[PDB]
Amino acid sequence: DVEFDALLGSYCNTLSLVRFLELGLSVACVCTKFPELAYMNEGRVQFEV
Amino acid sequence: FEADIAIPSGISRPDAAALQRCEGRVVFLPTIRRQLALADVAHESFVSPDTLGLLLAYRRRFPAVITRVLPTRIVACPVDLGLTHAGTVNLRNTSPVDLCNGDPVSLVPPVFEDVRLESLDLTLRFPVPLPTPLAREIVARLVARGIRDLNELPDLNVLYYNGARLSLVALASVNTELRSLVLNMVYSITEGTTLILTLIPRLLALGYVNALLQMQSVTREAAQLIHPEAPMLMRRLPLYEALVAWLAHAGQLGDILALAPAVRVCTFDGAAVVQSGDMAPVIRYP
Amino acid sequence: MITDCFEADIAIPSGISRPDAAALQRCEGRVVFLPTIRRQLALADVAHESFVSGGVSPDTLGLLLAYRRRFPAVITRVLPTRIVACPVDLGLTHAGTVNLRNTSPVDLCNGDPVSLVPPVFEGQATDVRLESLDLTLRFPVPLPTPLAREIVARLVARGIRDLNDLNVLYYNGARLSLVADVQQLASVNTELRSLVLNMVYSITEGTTLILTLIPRLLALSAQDGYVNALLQMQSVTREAAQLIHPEAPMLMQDGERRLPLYEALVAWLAHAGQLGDILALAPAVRVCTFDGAAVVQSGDMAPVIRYP
Amino acid sequence: DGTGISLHRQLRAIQQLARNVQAVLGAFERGTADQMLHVLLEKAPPLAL
Amino acid sequence: HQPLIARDGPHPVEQPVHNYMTKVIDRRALNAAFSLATEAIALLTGEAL
Amino acid sequence: EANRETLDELESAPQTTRVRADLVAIGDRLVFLEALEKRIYAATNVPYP
Amino acid sequence: TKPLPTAPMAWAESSPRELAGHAPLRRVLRPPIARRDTRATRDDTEQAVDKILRGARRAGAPRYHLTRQVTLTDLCQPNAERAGALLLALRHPTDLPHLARHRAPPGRQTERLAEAWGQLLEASALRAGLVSFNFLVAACAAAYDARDAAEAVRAHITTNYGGTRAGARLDRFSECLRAMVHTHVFPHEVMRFFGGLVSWVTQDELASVTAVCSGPQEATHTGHPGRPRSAVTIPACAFVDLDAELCLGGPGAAFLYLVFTYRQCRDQELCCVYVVKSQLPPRGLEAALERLFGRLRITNCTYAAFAELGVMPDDSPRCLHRTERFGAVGVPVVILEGVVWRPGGWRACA
Repeated sequence: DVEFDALLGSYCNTLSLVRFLELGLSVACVCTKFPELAYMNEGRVQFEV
Repeated sequence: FEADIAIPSGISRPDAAALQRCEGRVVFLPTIRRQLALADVAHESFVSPDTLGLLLAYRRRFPAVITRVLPTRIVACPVDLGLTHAGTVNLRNTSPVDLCNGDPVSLVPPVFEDVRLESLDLTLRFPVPLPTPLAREIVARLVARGIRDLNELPDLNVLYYNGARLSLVALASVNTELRSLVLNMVYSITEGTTLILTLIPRLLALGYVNALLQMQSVTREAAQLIHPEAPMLMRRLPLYEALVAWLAHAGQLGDILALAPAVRVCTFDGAAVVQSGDMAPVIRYP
Repeated sequence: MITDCFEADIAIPSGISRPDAAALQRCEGRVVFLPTIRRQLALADVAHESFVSGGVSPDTLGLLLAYRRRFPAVITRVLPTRIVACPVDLGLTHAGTVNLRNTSPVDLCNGDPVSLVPPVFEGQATDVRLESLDLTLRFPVPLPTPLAREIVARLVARGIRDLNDLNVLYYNGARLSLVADVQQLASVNTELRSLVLNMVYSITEGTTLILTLIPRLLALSAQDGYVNALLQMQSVTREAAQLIHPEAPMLMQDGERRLPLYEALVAWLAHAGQLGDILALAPAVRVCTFDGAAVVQSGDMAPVIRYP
Repeated sequence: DGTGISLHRQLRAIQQLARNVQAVLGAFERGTADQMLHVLLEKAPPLAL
Repeated sequence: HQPLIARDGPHPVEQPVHNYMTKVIDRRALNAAFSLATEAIALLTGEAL
Repeated sequence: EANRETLDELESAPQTTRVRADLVAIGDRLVFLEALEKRIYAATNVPYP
Repeated sequence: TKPLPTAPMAWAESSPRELAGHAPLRRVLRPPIARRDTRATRDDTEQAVDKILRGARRAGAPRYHLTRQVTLTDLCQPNAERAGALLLALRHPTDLPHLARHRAPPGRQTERLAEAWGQLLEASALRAGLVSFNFLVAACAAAYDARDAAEAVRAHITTNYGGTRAGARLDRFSECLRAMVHTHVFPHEVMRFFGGLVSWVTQDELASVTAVCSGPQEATHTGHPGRPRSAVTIPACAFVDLDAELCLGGPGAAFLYLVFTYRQCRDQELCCVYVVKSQLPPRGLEAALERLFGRLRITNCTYAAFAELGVMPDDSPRCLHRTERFGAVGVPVVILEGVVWRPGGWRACA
């Protein structure tokens, strides 16, 4: 007598890497980066009309 | 280990200088987390409660000594966790009692007399770090004062510690403030000492519990029973369903009025006595 | 590490069928009572066979009394050869964070202390039995402590009824009843003795000054909604003042130099405030989850900080 | 140990980091697009008003 | 494998997740009947020939 | 690598013939739209499930 | 320094898997996440700085908290008592004559503590100070049973402690202690555990005492690197086991406890200091105080008051019984070995 058990194929996934600037939403952002934001206290912007 | 408390924007010059003052004064935070808003710390987060609710609040919340205060955020080190990691944290007195070396320190709600930030539009009250032998008396004296207003004494306004006099008077608000402890301390004894009075005459269990009790209650409780039952007396009374309701209430106040020490003091290369206003080194873990 | 943890090791025996091995790995964070703080033990010393007394199996009310003569340890990792457990009574971890597991049907909140209780509930007495080793295991139940003060309060109070319903609770709107069971009269006498000693010692000469203030209270619970919600529907003082008008002795023996009420409070806390810990065991553990939520639900692990 | 199994269980444990770090770093790009909506919405009144 | 999107406080901090299932094979059979007849057996056998 | 060629992918393409069916485009996707009961199930006693 | 015990030698210098833990972390690879697929001195001062610089090249061991406290030397003497004794701190003394007026039960002398302590300031001159442990044993020596070694403690105190007639302070400080119990201001509410002796620096009238408020005992920087060891010594009148007296021969970690006994009678009041070793939980201790010290419970309503002291972490706790020489007097002293100090609070049992 001969018997046995089998595994058939395993299956993974792939996490999709979403890059933000790919989205159409990247319009609304203007992204400039500080290397150091932390040290800064209140910063500002000036609007003249 | 340390947690961080961000200050919301719009901070004035004296209100930022108000937070510069309370460098090492104790803050209760809800849960240990990295980002943690300053509205969780403030007295708005405690709803205002009286001094029974503040004893209830300090057990569910997590005590944490503020370390250095940055302009952007307030950094605080928790007692239960980040003091097992970081060694020793400087702690500023706000008590009128000077701390000796080796004192287990507990914190007490401010019953006696409150930094308020106006631009952020919130208040802060801080606990009072005074030692645990005084803490179990000063709570008990203010209840003993409170019962006598419910009909005081010539003394009991006076306490001595380290040869120094304390003034518990410094009073009309305080008696209204601590009144809910009084209504629970009066109640817990009265339903306490009426279940005893209704159960010792009920059984006097015959075996050795009978001879052991009344011989030990000889002129201690058996005299005090008939001295009560002189101005007292001896359907179905709900005698057994009330011990459930009594032990649940009496074990509830035992957690409150314990005032467990969160802090011990091992000073090294310093004074054995830390005076008021000064900072004391604080550990609790070996 | 010797001072920080203390990894007490229960050794697993040799002959274990792989189902009974896979049962113990399902017991990752449980509660195990040690008799000593030895670093080398066996499952026979942990299990219910070491728990049974001479000839007589203990009931649930005695099952408390032989918990508090032991050392509660939390299993931290179940190895294939042995079981690693850390006792609570010494010190929990280096960082002080142990994972327990709610076997209860009751969720926990953050900052609730955790008192543990035998399997008192109905449909709950789940003992992992190893048939290849002939060992059952009573893993006790972690609870929030106002349940664990009320559950022990139901078991003592039912025990005094048998010296001559009550078995229904509520907690956060959930109706749960506990197992009604026969009780050993030897064990209930120990709980009965611990009431009478602790209640009488809380009686002082200042208490009769307080008992004069009972007609003040019934005059006051007719005015406050707070005190009217305080006394109860099932109080005794509302009955023992409508039949009883007490009065004090007018002068006291040296009542000026000493404080008659202040000593009554201190004596009351040392005997009646302590009393919930004398019947049950102590809450040496509370819940401080870091970043998840306020509430750890049933069946799910909860981190643990040491707690006086 | 001097075994191959020990060496094999690193490799299973090392490639467990890759499964995480990748799964994490991605959560920041998907994280920004989450803030922007939470930002822009707070800026925006309803048309009907 | 399930991904993350990193949120802010006070929302709890989620971790990468991993899901492993293994399905068991389900087995069946089919049937068909070929039946012959007697005098047909004798022919093919070569007998009645 | 958390990313590999799935072993399932390395087989050569099978042979293909040209078979008749009905490929309907519903929304964005092709579908065989097929009703068997004439092909299979015809002229038997077997119901059509 | 590169020996030939090369198997576990790397493990004691902090290991072999630590280089393996640094192999997948530091040795390999380009990850975090990667892509797809002048004869004697100088060099003596030069090797002095080299003895400093080797400490800067690098940076197991447990942690301590050393405590220093400058304390006058009237009652306690760190000079006579060697390194490794208990130390008990005190409160402030001027709160004593006022708190006796209030906590006293009616019918007792409130003005006894104000005069008994007043004759010790007038006896120690012949301010939260310190009282060491061996000084305290001879004061309560009149209430210990063998009494042969309770008088041996009293023998080396009158002859070796700094101070003129410390035995006159002994019959005064025990009279102070017998004034504590009568005036109801109990001595357990005053005594505070301070650490074990590691070093002390004396001067005129005072000393700078250093101790260990938390941690183990045996590895402290004593101050003298010739003898960096210190063992705990307790005289045999105060040392009380509970494992042999109840046939508890099972091994395990052992705990240490301070225990006070009270005896409230009309002008027959005793004091005793005990140091109990047990394997019992602190919740399961008062039943043992009922068993041995229910004798004074019948005569007394607090009768005992205890406090934790520390833990022997051994599975087999180790004791010794020798007679050390305190100057010229040999006292039977129980030696405890490997004690990890963890303090605690007090307890009342009315």
